[PDB]
Amino acid sequence: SDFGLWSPEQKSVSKHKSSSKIICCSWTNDGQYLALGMFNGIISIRNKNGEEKVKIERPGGSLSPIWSICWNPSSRWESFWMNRENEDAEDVIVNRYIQE
Amino acid sequence: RCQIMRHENDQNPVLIDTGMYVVGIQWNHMGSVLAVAGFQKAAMQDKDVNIVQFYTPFGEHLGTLKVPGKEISALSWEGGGLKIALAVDSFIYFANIRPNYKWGYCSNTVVYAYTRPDR
Repeated sequence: SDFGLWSPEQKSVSKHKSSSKIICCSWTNDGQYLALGMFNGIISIRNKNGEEKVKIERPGGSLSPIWSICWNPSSRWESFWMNRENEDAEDVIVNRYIQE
Repeated sequence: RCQIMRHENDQNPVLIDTGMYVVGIQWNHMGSVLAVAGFQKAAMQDKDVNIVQFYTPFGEHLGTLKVPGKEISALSWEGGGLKIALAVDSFIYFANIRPNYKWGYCSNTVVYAYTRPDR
């Protein structure tokens, strides 16, 4: 029922609500919308803050569960993060919890 | 400090310490030279001298040009890349500049080479 967005090492998570079982999820190629597919045969489109902007229903509804979806990689952003040569990593004593 | 990237989130860019107080930077029209305008503390004085330092895109130092006046304010290349205008203390100087072209002459053929907009 619920999908839990958060950005790196902030102290909280947006446990935001859904109409239906949320089977599969995929970010837009520019990062600005998270699109969700539902067991109810609907795909819906949510912005990076979690507001819902667009819906499509497959004619038949829950007859046709959406078991996976994928945004096409074909835009300028695919080389973004394709230039790294960092030689070291983060390290921590013991595993923490993130609240709410 | 200066930093030259391949794209807006290149996390392994070219790193440069110019060793001077920088006021501004400009590529030449062909993108083959970066000019850096600034001033450096003079070697025997509590006084600053105006300099332009020229760099390759890969951060190798091509040369240094001094200019007379209180401060260099700003920097800009001619559209042909054969002059650079230096705004300094109510004057504009113009440095002539003689490119190190990829060229040579052999048996009454001239060989000249250039980068292209479309290759």
